[PDB]
Amino acid sequence: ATLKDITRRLKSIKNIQKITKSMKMVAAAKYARAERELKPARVYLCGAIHSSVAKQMKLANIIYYSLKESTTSEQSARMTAMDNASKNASEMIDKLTLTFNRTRQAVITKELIEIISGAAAL
Amino acid sequence: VALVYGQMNEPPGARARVALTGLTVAEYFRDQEGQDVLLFIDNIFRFTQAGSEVSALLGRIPSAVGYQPTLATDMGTMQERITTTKKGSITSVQAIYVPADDLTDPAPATTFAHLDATTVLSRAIAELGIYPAVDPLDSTSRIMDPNIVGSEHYDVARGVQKILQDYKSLQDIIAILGMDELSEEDKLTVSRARKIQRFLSQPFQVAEVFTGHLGKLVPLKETIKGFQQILAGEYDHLPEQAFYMVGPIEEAVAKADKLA
Amino acid sequence: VALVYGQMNEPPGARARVALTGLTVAEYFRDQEGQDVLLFIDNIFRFTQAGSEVSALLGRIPSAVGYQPTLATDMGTMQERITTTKKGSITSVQAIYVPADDLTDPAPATTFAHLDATTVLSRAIAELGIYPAVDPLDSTSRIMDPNIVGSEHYDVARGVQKILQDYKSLQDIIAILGMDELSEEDKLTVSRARKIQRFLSQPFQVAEVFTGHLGKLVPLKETIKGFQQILAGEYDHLPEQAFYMVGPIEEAVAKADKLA
Amino acid sequence: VALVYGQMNEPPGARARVALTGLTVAEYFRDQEGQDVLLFIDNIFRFTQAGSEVSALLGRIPSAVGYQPTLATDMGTMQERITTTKKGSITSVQAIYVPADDLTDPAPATTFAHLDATTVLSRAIAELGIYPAVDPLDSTSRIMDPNIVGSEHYDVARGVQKILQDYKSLQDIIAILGMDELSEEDKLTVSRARKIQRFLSQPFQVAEVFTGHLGKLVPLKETIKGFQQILAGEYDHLPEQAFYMVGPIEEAVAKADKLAE
Amino acid sequence: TASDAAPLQYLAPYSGCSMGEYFRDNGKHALIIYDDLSKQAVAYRQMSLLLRRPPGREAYPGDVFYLHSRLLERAAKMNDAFGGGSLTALPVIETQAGDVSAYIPTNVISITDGQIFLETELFYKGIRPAINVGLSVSRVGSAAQTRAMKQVAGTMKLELAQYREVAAFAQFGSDLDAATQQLLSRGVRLTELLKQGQYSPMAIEEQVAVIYAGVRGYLDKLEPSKITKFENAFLSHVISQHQALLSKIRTDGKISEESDAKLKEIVTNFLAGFEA
Amino acid sequence: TASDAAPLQYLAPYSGCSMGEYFRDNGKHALIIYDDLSKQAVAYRQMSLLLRRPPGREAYPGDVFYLHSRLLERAAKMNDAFGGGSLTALPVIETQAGDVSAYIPTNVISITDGQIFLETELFYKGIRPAINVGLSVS
Amino acid sequence: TASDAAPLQYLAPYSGCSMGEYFRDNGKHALIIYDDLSKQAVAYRQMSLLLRRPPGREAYPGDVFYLHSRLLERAAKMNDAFGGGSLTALPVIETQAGDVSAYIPTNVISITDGQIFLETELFYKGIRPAINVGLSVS
Repeated sequence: ATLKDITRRLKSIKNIQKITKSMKMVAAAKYARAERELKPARVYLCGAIHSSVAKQMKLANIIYYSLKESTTSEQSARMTAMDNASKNASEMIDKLTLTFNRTRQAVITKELIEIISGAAAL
Repeated sequence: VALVYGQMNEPPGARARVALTGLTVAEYFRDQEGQDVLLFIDNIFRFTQAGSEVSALLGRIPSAVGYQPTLATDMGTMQERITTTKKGSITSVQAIYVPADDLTDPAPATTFAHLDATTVLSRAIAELGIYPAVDPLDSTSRIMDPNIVGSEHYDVARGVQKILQDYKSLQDIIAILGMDELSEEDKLTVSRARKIQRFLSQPFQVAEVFTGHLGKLVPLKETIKGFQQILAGEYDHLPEQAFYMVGPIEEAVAKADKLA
Repeated sequence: VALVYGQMNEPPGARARVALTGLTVAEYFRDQEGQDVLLFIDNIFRFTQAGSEVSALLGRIPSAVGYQPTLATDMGTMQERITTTKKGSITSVQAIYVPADDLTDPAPATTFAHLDATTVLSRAIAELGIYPAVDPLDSTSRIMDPNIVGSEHYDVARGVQKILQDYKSLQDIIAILGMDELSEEDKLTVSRARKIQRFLSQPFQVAEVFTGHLGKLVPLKETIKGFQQILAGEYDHLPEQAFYMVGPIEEAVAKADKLA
Repeated sequence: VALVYGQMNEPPGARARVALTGLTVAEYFRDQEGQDVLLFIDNIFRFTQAGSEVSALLGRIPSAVGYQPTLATDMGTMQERITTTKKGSITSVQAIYVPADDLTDPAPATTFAHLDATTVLSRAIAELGIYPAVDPLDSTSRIMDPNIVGSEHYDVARGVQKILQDYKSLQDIIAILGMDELSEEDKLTVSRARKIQRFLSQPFQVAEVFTGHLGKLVPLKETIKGFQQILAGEYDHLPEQAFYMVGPIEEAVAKADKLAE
Repeated sequence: TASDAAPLQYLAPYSGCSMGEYFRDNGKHALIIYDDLSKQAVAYRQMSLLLRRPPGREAYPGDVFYLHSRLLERAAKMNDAFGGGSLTALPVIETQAGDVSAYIPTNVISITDGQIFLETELFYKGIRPAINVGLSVSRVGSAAQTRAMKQVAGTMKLELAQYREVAAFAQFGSDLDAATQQLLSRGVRLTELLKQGQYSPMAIEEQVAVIYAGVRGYLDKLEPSKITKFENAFLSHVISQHQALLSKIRTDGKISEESDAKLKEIVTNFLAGFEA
Repeated sequence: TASDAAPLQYLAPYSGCSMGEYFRDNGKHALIIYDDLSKQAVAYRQMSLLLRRPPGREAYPGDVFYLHSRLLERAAKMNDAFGGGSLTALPVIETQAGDVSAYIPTNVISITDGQIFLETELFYKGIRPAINVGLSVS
Repeated sequence: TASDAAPLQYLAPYSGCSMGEYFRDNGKHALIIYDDLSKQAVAYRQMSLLLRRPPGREAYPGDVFYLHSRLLERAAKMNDAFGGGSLTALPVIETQAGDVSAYIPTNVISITDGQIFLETELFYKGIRPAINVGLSVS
């Protein structure tokens, strides 16, 4: 580990955490809209969405149905997913900072010990 | 107040001892007049730094992170003179500077060994207009133990914080998805929390020459009752601004009156 | 068995020489009786540490990390007697304590060069509950040669490492985003890697009191095999948990039934 | 050209002085003849490493990173002679080694102040096959002034730097979160940046043994223009690879076709 | 300079300080720039170690803090009783890889009344001067701003702090509400107004006129890419045609309700002109 | 305590140990609590830096592991032929930010016969004793 | 080897070099492998500290660069005027945590005419030799 290496990840996981956090607030928004619009229609990085259909994969009246549903489920899915992604990014920003400060400290002591070692051998 | 100063131009040894000098003074109002003195060391980090400078000058090998070998004793011989003896007590408010934002840095780490509480002033809180701008969730105390403050005190406090915590949660929702999937329940935690946040602010007699308002020194009893009732639901009908910058709950009531 | 001891309670000099003493006993059986010896040492790191304890007292300028400048030569003239020869055989197993978990520490760092096979234990793995907590991509053996263990062995071995190395690089992304965004193909390495990782663990008689399971001893061909199949996709249907803490693969299938 | 040498096979002492000898030869042509001199030193770090190597035998407490306590002054009284005066002109090109690749090392660190222009090379760039491996965001010149090179020169340069910076920031993020969510506005700067990153490489005439490519020398206007156009969106159709190891922008266009199949 | 013996590099800042004190003491005002305190610290460290005094962190003597504090304290505002004269000091510290906590940067930060933090990332991103507005500080604050400036400085400080909260979202803002989408816009325009070329310092009245323009919302519909061009020309215009309003602003020291209205028209007609 | 010279803080655990040893040595059973070995370690390090002994990892002197092994080896269970008595040691070690890999914590883990790790997370979340049942061992 | 005195380990490279120059100076061709220059540096460091020469960066003598430059400059191609013989050297250096930027690693990378960097990641991945194309040069 290098303070410069650790500061890269930290720099970036700090961003990924804010992006991810922002994407959920959006995902919640659309999902609000959707649960309402969903109401009526039944009387007629998105989580494991596209795959769930993909695996098990191998009019209008119902087309608007599967659609009006597949969007509540999706905006639902993206929401929770991005909720845990920043939950993960946060455990990491807190984890990396500790590695950063252990190293930061360690680097300073290591140097001084080198100086002191050389001074003392004169 | 008596002011003791160790200015930044003074040599290591002077900025090293001035906190002891201040200590000496305070010990008098306790060991000679048995009062409850207040000691303010601003700031506790420059004490430690002065220690290292002196140490280095005396040619002693620095220890981890460059501090003095005697970091812990230099601190202990001073911190320990601050207590409640049978004659009286000295209470110290110490301004802390944390180097590199590193709470495990030897300076800060050593220092917490002695602290019984933290008063975290917050710029965010201030921005709510709330003052004193103390953070109700970040500030802490060792004596917040029912075995020490008593269950009532302890429960109210733990009541105030949770509510303040819960509201914090909702804060995200409110702004995005809008303030309404909010339950008969979720709408009450907010209301009260917002009343609480305000009830936690207060007018200082020190700022009368300026706020054109009268300072309040609320009593502990009045404090626990105040919050007790808001939690309780006794003033849910009262409006937020009734609680902004007042003393005892009674004033929250009267302000409401003048606020029709 | 002959036993020699110089434990944690002795002054440095004793700890600095007992290794030599156990060593000598072993040398007698090797050369004076052409005997096939077994030599167990716990812990050889302590000999080096002992050296670092007296070194300042001998008046030496310290080398890196405060160790003695004679660290390598001291390990050397000692490690070089722990060896098989034309007269006799010494199979030696030495436990090497790694300070602060740092394998870059002068002590452990300087010891790699003296071994033919190394079993590097990991806190990270141990914490996952995998015992023995051996790091599969960090342990090595000069016998891992096709012309010595046979290519069947040599290919399963490199097979297992390749899949764990691959899983290892996916981990960074798995860490923020989980598996969702993973390719169907990538998710199969992950499945297999997590099943290979679990199948590498095993109950020791000696650790029965802690695993809660009966110790197992798996024969080499049973190991080569069980790992082939896993690699080969013959168990992609079983759950991971089936593989955890078992001996032979046959027991992993069973555990799967019991898991139902 | 006069040559002076005190190579790596010499004792610290020789290494602590050749630069002086070299520099002394150069000062003569500057002052006693008044000519325009070109001074090449490779590598001035060696002067400072030379000193650190005998320092302890000179009985000194070490400063940080092992260096001698007189590093900066030792460097100052020397660097201050390597200079243009009213009598003559010196154009010194000094190679500066960077120990452990750390630009903050007391030596490389102490030398920045003695320069009017700096070309910082990076193993991270080199590692990608981009030669010369100059770091576009860590290289500077005292003449990068609109009042000196002109606004077309200046707006392009800064234009190129903004986009490379803009792309640097996104790098770590599309790394994990991928590229789909990015705004077409932002996936175009990823594009252009990656092409500029390449258009900045060039086959040197002294490295054909290295690149397997004929060396190209591009004139200042061919440069300014080439970048101006990439920045302008005028080549968003050609492939990145077309921009790698080429001289002038026309070779990037030709190379596109050759690559066209 | 570089080739002058350590002790002269050491002294320089004090000997320059004395020179500025002559003004301070005589009811006159003086400004002093120490460029840099980093190099002088090095000069001092060099003598300390050669005289064999004990070395502490980074090999600096135990009295390096005292070397700067005794220097930076000689700057001060006197009382009329003493002449009302002053000595302002702009000390420069060179950080490394942005390590504001290294030893010398820590001392001096700890001694001075505020810091102007410059950043490479900002610089290369186009923000020049590279001032990191969030981390820069002025303990003295408004106690030193003019009423004119405050009249504007204050809301600017605030929308910026607000942008800084949301900024990161921009680049992935696949669907932000118009509330925050608003702060991103004020954010980038206000930021473009803080940009500045070198060697062209402005008169406080010119700064408020331009700040007023974006702060009031006039450049909100303008293109970020144009604010630099707008200001330049806008300011050229009022420095040409309107020196009577600026003289007002100047004199009245604030933005009267009148001059306020005059500026509204001046910018709403200039802007119209501008996007023709 | 916090105000006694380092040498006394350094000494303290050895003295208490000798007192516990009387009981161990006489068919009796004692319990010794060293609170904390963290601070004893810094007291000993202050002594060591002041004596000028080479500072090593975390500036700790090369023999801080022995400062602790010697002490904790004395807790012990004697057999009948020696009284059947015993000494039980519950030494305390304070980690920073839950970092159980630090030099001192590791030292001490490599001496005792198990650990009881209390977690801050647990503590706030209301689980007290904040014991970490997977990590802790006997 | 490992038990030979530090000074033998230290000398060993120069010794072997000299045997290679015999061929180099006589129009013949030699190839020398210094396996490895890491352990020699340690030997040098030890010999040197025991002579009481003040330790430098990382505890090594302030002249470890010199220690290896002096040696490797000897590998060379002589002109026909000197026999046209040559000496080719393949020195080995051990990195830690694949960190090639490390001080010693770069000290030696800055003397030779290129490097072959082997990564454990590539090795485990199946790429053997684990040559890292990007980071190796000639």
